[PDB]
Amino acid sequence: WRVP
Amino acid sequence: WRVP
Amino acid sequence: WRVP
Amino acid sequence: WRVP
Amino acid sequence: LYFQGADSCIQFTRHASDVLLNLNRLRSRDILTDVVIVVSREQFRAHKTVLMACSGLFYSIFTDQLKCNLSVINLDPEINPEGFCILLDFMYTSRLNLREGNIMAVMATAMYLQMEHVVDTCRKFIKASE
Amino acid sequence: LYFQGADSCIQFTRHASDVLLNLNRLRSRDILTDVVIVVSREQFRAHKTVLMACSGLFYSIFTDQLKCNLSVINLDPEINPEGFCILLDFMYTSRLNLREGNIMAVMATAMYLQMEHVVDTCRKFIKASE
Repeated sequence: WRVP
Repeated sequence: WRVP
Repeated sequence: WRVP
Repeated sequence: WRVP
Repeated sequence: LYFQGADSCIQFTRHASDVLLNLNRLRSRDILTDVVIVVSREQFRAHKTVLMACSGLFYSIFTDQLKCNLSVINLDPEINPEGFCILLDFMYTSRLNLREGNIMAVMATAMYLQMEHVVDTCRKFIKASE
Repeated sequence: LYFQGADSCIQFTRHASDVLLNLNRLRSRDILTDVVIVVSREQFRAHKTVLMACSGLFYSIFTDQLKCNLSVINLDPEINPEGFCILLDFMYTSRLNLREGNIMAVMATAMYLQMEHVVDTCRKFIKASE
């Protein structure tokens, strides 16, 4: 996952 | 909780 | 010790 | 630094 | 501040709580935080080691060879973000903000996180207040 | 296991010490350790956050923009490795193994590490035992  |  |  |  | 333990060592009464207080201060200042936990729209920054020291789920995640290096973990989107926030604050403080309006969400989140002592406490408040 | 705090929160008596116990267990198993501290020939694996939570020196080192990402820190080679080992175990346990034959090394190492409460304790044992 990534964070926007 | 205990780390095993 | 205290973290500032 | 490194460790040997 | 210190006492003669049952073993030979001198033991410091406030040391463990001062460590935790300092860890929470590092969290507030975003110092050395190494993971973001995402619960639906909400992001929570933390230290992996603290999470592993309080939660069986986080212990398992961060000892998994694939997942241990991830800097973002997405939890079940049906976890209540407020329940998670309460449990995270508990991890870093020893204080559990348990109220009529959050107890069920807190208990459900604690089950998911494998914090069985908090689940057991929530059960006991539900029973004793019935 | 828990009590009504002076604030509204329920507070868990053993939580901070259980966290510390679990952190020390992660250290024993070399789980998520992220730094090696070198004192002359001796290597000590640890968690940066625990070191920063107990030592003013380690707080400064790991908040320095250049040094914060280093995975190895070399201390002054004149630091007594046993003194450091004792203080590290203290950080992860609350127990200080203070003895006639190590007190001076422990005090000197605590000064270097900026653990003023341990320095003050060592002074008090030196004075009270004179």
